[PDB]
Amino acid sequence: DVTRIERIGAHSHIRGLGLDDALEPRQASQGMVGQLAARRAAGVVLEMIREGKIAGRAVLIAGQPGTGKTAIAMGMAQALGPDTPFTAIAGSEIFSLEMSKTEALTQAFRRSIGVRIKEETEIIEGEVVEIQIDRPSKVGKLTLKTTEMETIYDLGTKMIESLTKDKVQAGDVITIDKATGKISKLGRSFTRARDYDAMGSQTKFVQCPDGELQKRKEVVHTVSLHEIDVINSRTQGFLALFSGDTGEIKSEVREQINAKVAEWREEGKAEIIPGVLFIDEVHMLDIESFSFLNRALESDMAPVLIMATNRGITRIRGTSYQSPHGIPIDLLDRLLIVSTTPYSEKDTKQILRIRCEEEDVEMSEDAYTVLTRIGLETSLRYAIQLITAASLVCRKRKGTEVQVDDIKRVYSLFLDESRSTQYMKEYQDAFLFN
Amino acid sequence: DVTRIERIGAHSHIRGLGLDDALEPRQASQGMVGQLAARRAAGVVLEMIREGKIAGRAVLIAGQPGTGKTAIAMGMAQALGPDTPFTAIAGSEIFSLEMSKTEALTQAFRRSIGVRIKEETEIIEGEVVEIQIDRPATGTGSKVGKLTLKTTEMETIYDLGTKMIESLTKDKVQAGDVITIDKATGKISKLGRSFTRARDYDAMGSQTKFVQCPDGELQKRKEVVHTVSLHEIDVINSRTQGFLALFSGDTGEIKSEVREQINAKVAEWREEGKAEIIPGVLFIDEVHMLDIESFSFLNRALESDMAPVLIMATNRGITRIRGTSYQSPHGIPIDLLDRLLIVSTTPYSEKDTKQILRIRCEEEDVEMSEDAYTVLTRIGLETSLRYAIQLITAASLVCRKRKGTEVQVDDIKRVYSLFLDESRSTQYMKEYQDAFLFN
Amino acid sequence: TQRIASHSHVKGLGLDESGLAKQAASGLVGQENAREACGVIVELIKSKKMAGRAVLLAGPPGTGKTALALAIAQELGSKVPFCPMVGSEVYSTEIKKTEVLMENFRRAIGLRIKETKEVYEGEVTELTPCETENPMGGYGKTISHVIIGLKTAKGTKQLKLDPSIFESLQKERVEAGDVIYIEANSGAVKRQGRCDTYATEFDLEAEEYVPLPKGDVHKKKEIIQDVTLHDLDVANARPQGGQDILSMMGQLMKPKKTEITDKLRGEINKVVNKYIDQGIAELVPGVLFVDEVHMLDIECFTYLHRALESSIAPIVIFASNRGNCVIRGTEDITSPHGIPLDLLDRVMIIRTMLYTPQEMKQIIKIRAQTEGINISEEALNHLGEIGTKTTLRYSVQLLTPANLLAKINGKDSIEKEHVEEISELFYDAKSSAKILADQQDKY
Amino acid sequence: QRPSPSGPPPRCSVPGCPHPRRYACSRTGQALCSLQCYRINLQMR
Ligand SMILES: Nc1ncnc2c1ncn2[C@@H]1O[C@H](COP(=O)(O)OP(=O)(O)O)[C@@H](O)[C@H]1O
Ligand SMILES: Nc1ncnc2c1ncn2[C@@H]1O[C@H](COP(=O)(O)OP(=O)(O)O)[C@@H](O)[C@H]1O
Ligand SMILES: Nc1ncnc2c1ncn2[C@@H]1O[C@H](COP(=O)(O)OP(=O)(O)O)[C@@H](O)[C@H]1O
Ligand SMILES: [Zn+2]
Repeated sequence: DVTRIERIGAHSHIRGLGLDDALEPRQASQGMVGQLAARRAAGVVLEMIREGKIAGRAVLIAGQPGTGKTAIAMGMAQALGPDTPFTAIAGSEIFSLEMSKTEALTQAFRRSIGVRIKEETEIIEGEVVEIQIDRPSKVGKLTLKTTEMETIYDLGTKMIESLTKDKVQAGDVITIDKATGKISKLGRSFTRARDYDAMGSQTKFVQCPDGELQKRKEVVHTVSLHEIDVINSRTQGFLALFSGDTGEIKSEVREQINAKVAEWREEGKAEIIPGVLFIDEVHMLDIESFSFLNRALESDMAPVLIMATNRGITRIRGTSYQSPHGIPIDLLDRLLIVSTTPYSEKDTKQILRIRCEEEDVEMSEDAYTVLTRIGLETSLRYAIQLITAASLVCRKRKGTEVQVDDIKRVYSLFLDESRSTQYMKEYQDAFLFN
Repeated sequence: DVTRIERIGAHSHIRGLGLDDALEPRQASQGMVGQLAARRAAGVVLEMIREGKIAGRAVLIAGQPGTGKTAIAMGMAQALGPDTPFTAIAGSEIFSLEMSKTEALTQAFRRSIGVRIKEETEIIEGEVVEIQIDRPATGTGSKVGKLTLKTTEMETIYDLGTKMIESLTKDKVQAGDVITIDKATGKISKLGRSFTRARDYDAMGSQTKFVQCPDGELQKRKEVVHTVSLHEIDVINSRTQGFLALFSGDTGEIKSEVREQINAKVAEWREEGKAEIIPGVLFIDEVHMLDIESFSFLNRALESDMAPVLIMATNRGITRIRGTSYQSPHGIPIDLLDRLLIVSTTPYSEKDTKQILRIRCEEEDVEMSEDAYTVLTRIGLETSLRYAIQLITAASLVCRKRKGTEVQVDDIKRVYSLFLDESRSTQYMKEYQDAFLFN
Repeated sequence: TQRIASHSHVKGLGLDESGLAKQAASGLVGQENAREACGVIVELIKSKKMAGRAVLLAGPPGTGKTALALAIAQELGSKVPFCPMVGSEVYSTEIKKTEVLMENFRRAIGLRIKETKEVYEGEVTELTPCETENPMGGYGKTISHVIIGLKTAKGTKQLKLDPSIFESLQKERVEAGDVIYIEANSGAVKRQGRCDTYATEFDLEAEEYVPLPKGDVHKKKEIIQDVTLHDLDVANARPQGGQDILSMMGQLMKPKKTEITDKLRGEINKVVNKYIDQGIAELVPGVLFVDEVHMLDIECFTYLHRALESSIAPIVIFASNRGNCVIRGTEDITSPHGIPLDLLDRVMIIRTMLYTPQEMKQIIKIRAQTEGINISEEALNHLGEIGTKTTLRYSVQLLTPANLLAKINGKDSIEKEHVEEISELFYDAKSSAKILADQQDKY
Repeated sequence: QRPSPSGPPPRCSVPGCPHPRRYACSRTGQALCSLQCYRINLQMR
């Protein structure tokens, strides 16, 4: 019914990276078709990621436009799943106006390593029923409720002070951590939502807690190595986690954190989870930034890098020099290259079928045939874009299944590049600038 | 045995220019050899700097790479002594992110004129015998007290003022401490505990090295000489309590009005006899790094009566002036090159190249045979002087590894085979032409 | 256990006592003249005589210049600072290029300085202000000392203290059953909290309890603390421990690096010399390894001419893989190694060389037995051959993926049929460029 | 001066239960340690 904040897009139907237990790729599964050789390679590097034994590995995905390079990376990210970091950026995002291209890459690396820690807790969480105090040091008692139980505490002096500072009253829902002592309001009980009729600028209604009043347990927290660096940058640095406002972390801090994390894994207090960094459109990193990757991929703790690129032999940014993929040779031999292949008619049918299943559309077999030709005379991505429009024409026509005529109407309204650029030549002197 | 922060470096052997009283250069003295013509000229500009009369004089030192341009600049910087400001900059260092190029040069100028202030104050210096502090039972806070001070010859009692008592109590002075009090400033300072009384003590509040009791008269005068550049006077005056910017370097583009005001006040102090102005030198090495905007500033910046003497060095032929299309001598525009005197330097012979190596082994603590010097001198003409100099430590180390006690010719032939000259390196780079990047 | 990286096997230079190289030792193979050369450089750094002298490791991609630079740090060991950098680090947004270089030159010089710490700590059992038998004339009472009784897991004792302590013991909200400490060099007292013994005396209290101190009431130790000169630069240029508007404002504001003045560097040099003279502190001049030098700008190189000639500077190691490139920050000026000729005159070059087919085989075995992999000889004689047709790095790159494929197919070692399958999955730089050139109308 | 603590820490009121007192019941006034012991106290009183 109600439209959530996430909805149907490009790399949406891929729900993994379709492989048997022997890492043989199936012809069609987990929303992917064809690309068998690259999908085996993707499987092997995925196994390498999951082991996490060896650092600083890198892979490059290469091949012509509309052949599944970002599809394979967006598939692999889901096969890997959450619980393991995976950070994706476009190449063009490192050109910050407040830190160097080195720092933008450094943070993108440190953001793809996770630390896991155990923590031992007890907390109290309930609706407050009555606070009572008397003057003989002060003495008092306080009563807590939860749907399962009602109970009393014989609180000491500093708690009596703290409850007055935080101005608790009956019907407030509160938490305390006993080890630390600090009080924290969560809101007021729905059962009390009427003892006033003009409420303050912010008060918030919550349900009364349930279960045991003083729950005691282990919890496990996973925290990215980057955040440990940021919290140690300045006296209230954590604010910069949200603000983005953090300015070239001093090198001796990152060194100190590495020493401490290494100590905790030897003690067994923590463990390190290696993740991935994906840079799409990597061909527009700059020559200074490439020369930094030459030593980033050599630390005792670095992610695996996956990079994707669409370029032939072409000029490296920041220089005159031609090279393969627009990448320097001193990096291309630290990499390991996976190449896609263009699709057949057979694959082009199957991938259109998966898109109509994802976008919830029915088409005639004739219509799939005609669309397949259009998606082979012109780019795959154009044929994928016709199907939504074909459906919208069909609804206006009061149909239900898309026919050949719905394809031909949309094909008349919306041009591809090749038809467009031809019409631009027939009137060229009316356009601006060449 | 012990290693200090300063060590043996590229120019550590130079200790002056080796001129005689008639300002003629000796063949070898104060660690400089040969180069008679430019050393004479350096003598004359050094004499002009010491006189101090005339502002904005400029000199350019020129010649081939590796012929003692920087060496002569260090030579005069030694001869000129520590008491007179001498500032070094490489031309690259003015391209700041914090301030504009004309600001950076203005700071480098104003950092090279000293204001020298002798200061005397009266101090009391003694061992604390007792302290009394009396505090009101409620009252306004008007604390009062008495303190007694001793020396090996004299002792006396002081009735204490209300502004002063806060200082003693802030710094937590107690009996047995030896202290120095500056009467005019109202500041306390502590030397340490006297040896005697710490035996008669509670559980520890301090644990540090002792010091001896002061002697003779309990009150004495102290004298300090401060040298303060015009630049730090500008910074202090740029804002209230700005002192940290003297270390931090955070003060950007100082207001012109502040400098104008300081230039006036400095002159008043001169006429009053309160301070001495002392012109110094600015040395810009590798000066061909400057943009033409920087050169254009120097044209007219050099014409103020507060300008220091300026020295520049360069190794450049006719080349295009950085940030423009135009070729010119030394890669400096003629506007500026017309405003200065050029001193030029000459390539070395066998006779002086050998003598440079001889004076270098004396500094790095090495012995070699005359045969070894003969071979090394040939290397130092087949290939540059700096390379020959660089073999001397490598030869000493290879000698010491094999338990020798004097460098022999086969040690030098060994090292010469192990570490390349540029010319040989560049030759091997021809036969692997496809294997190196971006040829 | 610790993860594995592209240099994890390099453990030293592997030399005889005579300083000649071994064919294979401490993880390295081959390059003997270059390893012998680095042998000399290690002795130079350990000598502590010299400043500013520098070396350039020059040679094609994947010939061992980074490995050799790392090996020097193993020979020196942990006690002397070795500072790595890449040429691309100089281009900061906070601070000028020449300051980045000057900071790194001051990172590669260390002090080691040693001092006693003494402290008193324990749960406070009593505060007993002690009166004299008679007051001084006209006064009602006089206190000679306070007694404080401290206890720890080892025992209990009374400390006798000056009466002036009592003010501090009510500024801090000290009460009996707290645990406190006193800094024996300063006399100041600080509360830590109520002892853990009392954690049960209410169902809730708003204080974290702290465990009873273990060991004696009075504690002493000597510690050796080690810092770079760059750490003294920064700690003086932006102070800490504020109780003033300047400090606190400066600490709420976003911190940023600043162009530290040559005066502060001067003053720090003056005072550390006083301590070195008094035998309080030991200097350890170290190494700065500027890798990928060919990324520096001509403004940077022209600053290094001054920096390397300073009587203070560390030993600098440079590296490069370029042929006759144009110098960055100029239009047309080609030069060897991508460096200006007048800097290249101030460095001793060490030359590094391509490996032979036998040497690659020997290195690939050293990778496999450190990456934790077993390989059959008929497979290694294939992988060393691939190396000879392609590159060392690519032929080493295939080891882990081959192992994974072997493990999925149920075998404990790499075999021939594994490596010739992985070679079909992953291309190299040479073969990929061929595919591009045959298809250049579609990229 | 330091007055000494009592000997044993307070325990749960439910007779077979070894755990320390966390809180007291709002109705019956017994010392308690968990929801399990609160239900048992409420059923047996
Ligand atoms: N093998 C595939 N299976 C499923 N969808 C694919 C496949 N290859 C490409 N696509 C789809 O085709 C479109 C283009 O693929 P994409 O990977 O983004 O192109 P490129 O390779 O140029 O980066 C996307 O909508 C993508 O989901
Ligand atoms: N005349 C000389 N007397 C003494 N030492 C010299 C002399 N000329 C050059 N040197 C030394 O030779 C080396 C090269 O001189 P340098 O000042 O670096 O040359 P330049 O700045 O002209 O390129 C330095 O070690 C320097 O101390
Ligand atoms: N002499 C050697 N002995 C052992 N391993 C080596 C040797 N030279 C290079 N390697 C290894 O081969 C790879 C390439 O070496 P590297 O130092 O990165 O080369 P370069 O800096 O020349 O590009 C690394 O994995 C390195 O550890
Ligand atoms: Zn119980």
